[PDB]
Amino acid sequence: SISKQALSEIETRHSEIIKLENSIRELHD
Amino acid sequence: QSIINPDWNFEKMGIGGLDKEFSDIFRRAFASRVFPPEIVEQMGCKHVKGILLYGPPGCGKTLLARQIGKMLNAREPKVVNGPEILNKYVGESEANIRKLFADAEEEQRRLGANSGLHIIIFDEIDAICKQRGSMAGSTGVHDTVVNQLLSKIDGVEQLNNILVIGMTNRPDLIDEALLRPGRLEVKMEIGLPDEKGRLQILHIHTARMRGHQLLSADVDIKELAVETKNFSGAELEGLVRAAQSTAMNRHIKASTKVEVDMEKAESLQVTRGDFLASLENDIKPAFGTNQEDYASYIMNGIIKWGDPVTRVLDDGELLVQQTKNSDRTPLVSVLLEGPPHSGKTALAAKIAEESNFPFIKICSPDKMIGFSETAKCQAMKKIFDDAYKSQLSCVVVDDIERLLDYVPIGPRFSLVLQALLVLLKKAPPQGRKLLIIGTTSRKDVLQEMEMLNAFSTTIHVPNIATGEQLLEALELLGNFKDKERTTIAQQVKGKKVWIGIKKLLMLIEMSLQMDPEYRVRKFLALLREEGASP
Amino acid sequence: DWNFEKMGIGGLDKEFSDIFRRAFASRVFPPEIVEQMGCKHVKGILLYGPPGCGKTLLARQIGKMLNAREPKVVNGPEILNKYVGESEANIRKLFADAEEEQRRLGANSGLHIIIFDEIDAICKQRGSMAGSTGVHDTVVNQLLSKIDGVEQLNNILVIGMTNRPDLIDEALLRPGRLEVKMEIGLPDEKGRLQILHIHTARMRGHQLLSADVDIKELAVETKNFSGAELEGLVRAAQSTAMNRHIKASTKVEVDMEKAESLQVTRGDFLASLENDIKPAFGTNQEDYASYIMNGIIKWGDPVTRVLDDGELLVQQTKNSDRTPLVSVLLEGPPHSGKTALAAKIAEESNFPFIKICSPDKMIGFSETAKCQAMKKIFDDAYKSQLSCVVVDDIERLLDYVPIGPRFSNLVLQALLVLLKKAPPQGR
Amino acid sequence: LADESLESTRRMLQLVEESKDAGIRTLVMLDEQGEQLE
Ligand SMILES: Nc1ncnc2c1ncn2[C@@H]1O[C@H](COP(=O)(O)OP(=O)(O)OP(=O)(O)O)[C@@H](O)[C@H]1O
Ligand SMILES: Nc1ncnc2c1ncn2[C@@H]1O[C@H](COP(=O)(O)OP(=O)(O)OP(=O)(O)O)[C@@H](O)[C@H]1O
Ligand SMILES: Nc1ncnc2c1ncn2[C@@H]1O[C@H](COP(=O)(O)OP(=O)(O)OP(=O)(O)O)[C@@H](O)[C@H]1O
Ligand SMILES: Nc1ncnc2c1ncn2[C@@H]1O[C@H](COP(=O)(O)OP(=O)(O)O)[C@@H](O)[C@H]1O
Ligand SMILES: [Mg+2]
Ligand SMILES: [Mg+2]
Ligand SMILES: [Mg+2]
Repeated sequence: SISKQALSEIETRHSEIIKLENSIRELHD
Repeated sequence: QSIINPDWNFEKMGIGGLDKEFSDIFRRAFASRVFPPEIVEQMGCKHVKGILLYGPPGCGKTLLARQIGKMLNAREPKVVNGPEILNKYVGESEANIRKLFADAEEEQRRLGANSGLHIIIFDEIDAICKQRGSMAGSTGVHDTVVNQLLSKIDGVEQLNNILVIGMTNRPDLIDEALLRPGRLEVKMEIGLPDEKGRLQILHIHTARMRGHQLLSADVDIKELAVETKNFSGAELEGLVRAAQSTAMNRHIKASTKVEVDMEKAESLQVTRGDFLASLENDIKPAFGTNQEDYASYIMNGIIKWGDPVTRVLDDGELLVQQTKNSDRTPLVSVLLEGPPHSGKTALAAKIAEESNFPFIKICSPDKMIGFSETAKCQAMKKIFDDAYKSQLSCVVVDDIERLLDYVPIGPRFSLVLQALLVLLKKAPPQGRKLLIIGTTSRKDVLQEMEMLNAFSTTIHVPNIATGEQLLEALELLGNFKDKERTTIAQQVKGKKVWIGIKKLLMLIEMSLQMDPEYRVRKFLALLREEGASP
Repeated sequence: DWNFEKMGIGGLDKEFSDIFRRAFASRVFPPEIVEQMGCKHVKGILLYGPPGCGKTLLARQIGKMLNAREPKVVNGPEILNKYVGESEANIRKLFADAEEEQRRLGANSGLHIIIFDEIDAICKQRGSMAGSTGVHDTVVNQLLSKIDGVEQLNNILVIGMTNRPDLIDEALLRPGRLEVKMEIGLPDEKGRLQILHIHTARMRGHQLLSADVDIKELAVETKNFSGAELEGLVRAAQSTAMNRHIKASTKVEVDMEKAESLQVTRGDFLASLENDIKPAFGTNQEDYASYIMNGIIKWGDPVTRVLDDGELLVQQTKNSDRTPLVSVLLEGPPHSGKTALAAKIAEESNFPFIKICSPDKMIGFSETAKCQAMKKIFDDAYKSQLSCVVVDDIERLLDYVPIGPRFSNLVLQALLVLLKKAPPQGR
Repeated sequence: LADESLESTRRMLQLVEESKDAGIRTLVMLDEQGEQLE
C-alpha cells in the first residue's frame, strides 16, 4: 500500500536555423 | 450611452427564464460603472472584476458567454479555452497567459483612469487552475501558470479596466485563492428552469416552426410544459428535435433502399401523438422521476372489500390536511400496523399520491442490498437532507423491521435505530413542513425499543374477517362466477375466515391450473388447510 | 448502389431502424424543408454491450455505407504522447478538415465521420483515475470544448463503442454531444437462425455442404450463444470435416485424389458442439452431469408426485400475470435426494436462462463476498424474459451450527429481501 | 535534434575552415603585388 510510483514528462528548448546556410554559402561563393 | 446597448429585450437573443439572474448580476456588479464618477469618488471605492458561474451540465452557461459579448457596447470579448494555453517549448505557456492582460495595462498607462472595461472569457476554468501542490511527475507548468495568473490579476501592479468571467461544470476542482475574495468573488449559480421558464424555453425554440405553419393546432404548449418536469434546456431541445425526427421518418420509407416519398410531405405536420411517443421512449431526464416506484408498489389497484378500506384513506387525508394548514405543529408522523400480507405498502403509497405535495419520495430496503449499517445511515440522512429543501414534503419509510436488521434469536439488531429515532423529532427550518408515514408488521417489538411513543398516532389495517366480505372480494375480482360462486357461498358459511388480501391473489391463481371440474374443490381445500385460525 | 442484405448483419433489425430514424433522417429531403425548421442535426452515437454481440461490425458497415470521404479511426489510447502539450494538439487535429470545409462551403459540407474504438481508454471520470500527471484530466476537457461550445459545427458524427457504460464522464452524454445511446444485446433464437444462415451461404452455393445437416436443430440446441460463438462453431466444424484428407505422419502429406469429394456432416457439428466450443451465459450440460450422477429411479409413488407438482408450478409461472414471482421449498430428512429432484425439474422446464448457486464454489469467503456473488447471480436473471434459479443447501449459505446458536446476519437479510423484489415489467 | 545538430556542426566547421584558409591566402598574396607596384 505504501508503495506509490510515478510517470513523468519532458520538454525541449530549440534553436534557430534555416537561412544561415544561404549567407555562409554566398560568402564562400 | 456607456455600456448598455439599445436592444435589451433578452428574449430576442434566445435566453429563457433567467430574469432574476441578470437582475441580481446588475444589482451586485456592472452598476457603479454607469453612475456619476463624482459620487463614486465621494463615497470612495474601487470596482469588481470577477464572476464565476457554476451550474449543472448543459444549463445555458455557454450561451450567456456568447450573448453577453453582443449586448455590451464595447470592443469585443475573447474566449480562451483552458486546454489550449500549454505549449511544448519551455516558457511559452507563461508568455501566452501574459498576453491576455496587455491592452488593458497599455490603456491604463496611456489613458490612466480612462477608457472602457476589458472582457476576457475563460472557458473551462477548471482545466488549468486545479492546485499547486497536488500533482506529481509533471515539470511544474501548472503551478507556474496559476501563480502567474494569480499575481497578474491581483498584486502590487494595479488594474482597473478588466472583467474576468470564468465558467465550469464541477467547481470542486477550482483552486482556492481564485474563489477567495478579490479575484473571482461574487460567485453565481444557474439552476434548473422552473415551470414558467419551461414555457418560455419551449416558445423560443418553436417560433420558426409556427411561423411557416408546420405545427398542428392540436398540440398544446402548456400541457407539455406541465407534463415535463425536472428537465433542462438541452432536454427540451432534444424533445423538439425528436418529435421532428419521428415525423421526419413517418414520411420517408425504404429499408432495402432509401428514397423520399415523392416529395409528398406537403406539410408533414407534427401531432401530439409524436410528442407523446418521443417523451415516452426517446427523451429521459437526468434528475429521475418517481414513476416506476408509483406504478410498482400499487400493482393491481385498490379494490373495495368493505369499510376497512375507506376509514384508513379518510384518516390519511385528515392528517395531510392538518399538516397543510397548521402553524403550532410543523411536523406530523403516523404509523401503519397490521398482520403480514394485508396490503400496507400499497395503502401508504396511495395516501401519498392523493396529496399533491411537490416533493414525494419512498425509502425502501430494496435499494440497499448488502450494505453495512454505516451506508444505510448515510443514505437515509441524504434522503431527509434533500427533503429539507422545499415548502412541503412527504417521506415514506416502509418495512421498518427490515431496516433495523431484526431476527428474533437473542434477539439481534443494529446506529440505524438511533438515527431513525433522532430524525423523527428534528423540526425543519422555520416556515416549512414535513410528514413521515411508516409501515411495520410487528407492533410489540417497536413498543419494546421505545419507538411507539415517538410516533404521534397509529392506524390499524385489518384483513378479511367474515365470509360476506370474501364473497364480495371474489365478485369484484371476477374469477369464479355462476353456480361456482353459489357453491362456494354454501360451503363457506360458518367458521369465519382469516385470509389476508395478498394471500387471496395467490390461492386463486394456484387454483386456476387444473381442469374445470376440479377448480372449486382445490380452492376450497387450500382455503380450509391454509386458512388457519385467529 | 446499396442493400440491407449486402452488409450481412443479421438479428438487429430494430436497432438499425432506430439508428436510421434518429441519426440519418434529417439529411434526406431537399434542404428547403429542413432549413425551414431551424433544427440542428444530431451528432453522436454510443454503443455498448457484453462481448461478442456485434458492435465493431455496425460501425464498420455504417462507415462503408456513406458516399463520403473515408472515415478516420482511433484505436483506443493512440493519442497520448510524452512531450507536454502534444496529446491535446493531436486530438485537436482530427477536426481540421471539417472546420475548413464549414468555413469554405457552409451548410453544404460532406459528412466527416470519426470512429472511436474503446472510448473508455481515454475519456474517464474527472477527479478519479488521479494517479499522477494530469494528462488525463485535460484531454477530456479538450474533447468537451471541441465537440460543442465556441464556434458552430454541423458536419461531424462521432461514434463510440465500449463495454463499461458506467465510467464515462457524465458531461459527455447530455443531449447535444452523444445523444443516441442504443444497446446491443444477446440475440434470441430467430437471431441465431439468421446468423447461422448468413455464415453458411457461400458453402451451399457450391454444393459443398451435404443435405443431411438441418439448420433448425443447430439453432435450437445452441443456447445463450453469441455471434462470435456461432462463427466459431461453423469454423470448427469446417476444420474437423477438413482434417480428414490430411495424413498427419512424418513428412507431412495430403491427398489430391479424394480431396474433390470434401463434404461436411452433422456429426462434425455435434463433435465441435461437445468438444471445442463452450458458451459463457447459461449452464453447460456438464453442470447437470454433476448433480444427477446416477439418474432417477422409481422406488414408489413419492418420486412421481414431486415431479408433477414441479410441472404445475413451472406452468403457472409462464401463463399468469397477477403473480410474476413464485417460490417453492423442498424439505425432508438428510440423505434423501433433494438436490437431484431439484435439478431434474429445472432441466425439464426448457426455460432460456437457468443457473445454480451452490455453496461449494465459495469456500472460505467472508460475508460481503457471498452477498456480492448472490447479488450478481440474481442480477443476471433480471435481463431475460423468464428464468429459474436454484438455491440448494440454504443452511450452509448462512453458516449454522447448533451450539450457540451462531450464524451470519447479512446473508439472511439479503435472502429475505431478494425473495420479495419483483423483476422489471413483463419478466 | 541530434542528426540536425550534427549536420549543422559539421557543415559550419568545414565552411568556416575553408573561409579562414582562403582569407589567409589572399592576405599573403596581396603583398607581392604591393611591392612589385612600388
Ligand atoms: N436557458 C436556455 N435558453 C435557451 N437555450 C438553452 C437554454 N439552456 C439550454 N439551452 C440549449 O441547450 C444548449 C445550451 O447548452 P450550453 O452549451 O450552454 O451548455 P454548456 O454550458 O456548454 O454545458 P457544460 O457546462 O456541461 O459544458 C443550446 O443548444 C441551447 O439552445
Ligand atoms: N384494496 C387493496 N388493498 C391492498 N392491496 C390490494 C388491494 N386490491 C388489490 N391489492 C393488491 O394487493 C397488494 C397488497 O399487498 P402488498 O404488495 O402491499 O404487500 P405488503 O402489504 O407489503 O406485504 P408485506 O407487508 O408482508 O410485505 C397490492 O400491491 C395490490 O397488488
Ligand atoms: N429417485 C431418486 N431421487 C433422488 N435421487 C435419486 C433417485 N434415484 C437415484 N438417486 C440418486 O441420489 C443421489 C442424489 O442424492 P443427493 O446427494 O441429492 O442427496 P441429498 O439430500 O442432497 O444429500 P445431502 O442433502 O446430505 O446433500 C444421486 O446419486 C442420484 O442419482
Ligand atoms: N449480427 C451478426 N451477424 C453476423 N456476424 C455477427 C453478428 N454479430 C457478431 N458477428 C460476428 O462477430 C464477429 C465480430 O465481433 P465484434 O463486433 O468485433 O465483437 P465485439 O462487439 O465484442 O467487439 C465477426 O465474426 C462477425 O461475423
Ligand atoms: Mg462549456
Ligand atoms: Mg412491507
Ligand atoms: Mg444437498
